[PDB]
Amino acid sequence: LPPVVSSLIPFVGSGLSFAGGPLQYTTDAYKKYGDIFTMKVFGQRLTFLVGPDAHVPFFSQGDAELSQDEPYQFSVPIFGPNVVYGADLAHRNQQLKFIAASLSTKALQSYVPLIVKEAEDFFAKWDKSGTVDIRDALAELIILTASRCLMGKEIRENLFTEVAKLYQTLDEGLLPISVFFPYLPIPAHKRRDEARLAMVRMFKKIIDERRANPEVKHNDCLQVFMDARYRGEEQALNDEEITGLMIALLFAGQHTSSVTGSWTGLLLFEANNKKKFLPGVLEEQEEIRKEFGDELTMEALNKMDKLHRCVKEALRMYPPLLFVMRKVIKPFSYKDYYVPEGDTVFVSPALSMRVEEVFPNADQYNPERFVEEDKQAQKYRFVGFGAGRHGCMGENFAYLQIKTIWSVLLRNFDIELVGELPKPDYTAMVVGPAHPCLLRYTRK
Ligand code: HEM
Ligand SMILES: CCCCCCCCCCCCO[C@@H]1O[C@H](CO)[C@@H](O[C@H]2O[C@H](CO)[C@@H](O)[C@H](O)[C@H]2O)[C@H](O)[C@H]1O
Repeated sequence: LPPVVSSLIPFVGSGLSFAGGPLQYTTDAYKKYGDIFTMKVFGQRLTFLVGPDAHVPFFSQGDAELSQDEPYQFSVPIFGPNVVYGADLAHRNQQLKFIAASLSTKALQSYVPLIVKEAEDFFAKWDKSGTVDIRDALAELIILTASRCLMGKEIRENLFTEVAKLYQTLDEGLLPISVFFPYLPIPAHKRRDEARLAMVRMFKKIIDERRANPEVKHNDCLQVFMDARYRGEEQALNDEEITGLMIALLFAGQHTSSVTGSWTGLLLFEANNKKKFLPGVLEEQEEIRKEFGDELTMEALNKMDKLHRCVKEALRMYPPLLFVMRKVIKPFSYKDYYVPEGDTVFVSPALSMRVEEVFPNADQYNPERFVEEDKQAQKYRFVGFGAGRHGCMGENFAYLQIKTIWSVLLRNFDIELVGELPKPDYTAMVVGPAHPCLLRYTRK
């Protein structure tokens, strides 16, 4: 035999995210076999859990029973060394607490004026009338807004173009092959590795300058991460870790929020949906303005229930992450069944939120379904943001970002969907509406 230079058997599960959106295939298997079933690929067992009952083992178990490490291995060379899914549990859990602190109610209270100002300025630059790719526009606004709230005023105001380009290069580094072989030495991965080091060099300058002026307070996630302490350690996080936590929140928060922001508009301003649901949403904006005035405050955004439900219903019908997945560390029972050590378990928010028994007329747009649904006591029915221990920590931020966007648009423009509702684009790990995603707008 000629020389064998390497022999690899990678974890296959993360591959589902780049399988071109096999929802109808998995739906067909659900309708035949029921709420728990297994596919084998190269002898690796992939076990699916559909609907609230089957969700319980997935969302109610913890790190000792279900592991994120294998599913999120792709992220380790993106976020950097000893960051989140590249850290041991002891450090990981502490880092997730620092992120929780940066996205708390208190933190959001301070971010909201910054979100509102970026949105108002952004849409104030629009022509009197025209046609816009809402997905391209909202991706632009959402990276501007995150550069301010996550990274702080220095980077937003001086280095936006530089930091946006570094992020773009990390985004371009995540290929299908990347989830099987995160360390494969290809050009896209070399560019990724250089872009991450370049970002660390950029944050090192801001951090060093902030510590040289420790009286100067900052309303950003960077300040929370600079103040952060590991238990029984006086030394702060190093620059690589602080930078890694930023990149993690860009990956968590950018495409998810911009695709959900985009579907919110494309669905609501579709001719039939617009006739039914727009009047209520416009009425709500008037009632909000009568009670609170014109300032978009935390308090006023929190009262926009009908707009909130329009976002939630876009997320129900077109979740940006088709799968969440865990490696099974400890076997468990679900009803009559046994799920063995070594299985990969999946929940598809896409599948689970088209279950008729949970969501009647699941393929119909009906944001007012959530008046009744929000009263239901049964856990894990709506799983757009996941659930349980590793449930989305950005949920409240996401709702404030998207409701701010559509508040500013609804108050200032008449909007129509151009042509047919876009179909989902299943080419990346975040699913969004296929370009072109055109809305026609006219100032009021
Ligand atoms: C509409 C937009 C969003 C959706 C649909 C979404 C969805 C999700 C989902 C499904 C998870 C669970 C992942 C898993 O179980 O493995 C999650 C986790 C998370 N999301 Fe979001 N997310 C959104 C926006 C954001 C934003 C804006 C941020 C940050 C600003 C963010 C930060 C996170 C974090 C930190 C986690 C990790 C929780 C953990 O591992 O403990 N998300 N997100
Ligand atoms: C603290 C823990 C953090 C948890 C981390 C969670 C990670 C979340 C994974 C996000 C992965 C994003 O994946 C990203 O998807 C978007 C599209 O949506 C792609 O975006 C790019 O390609 C797509 C098509 O492929 C285009 O439509 C898009 O306009 C373009 O900019 C990126 O090329 C891809 O990298």
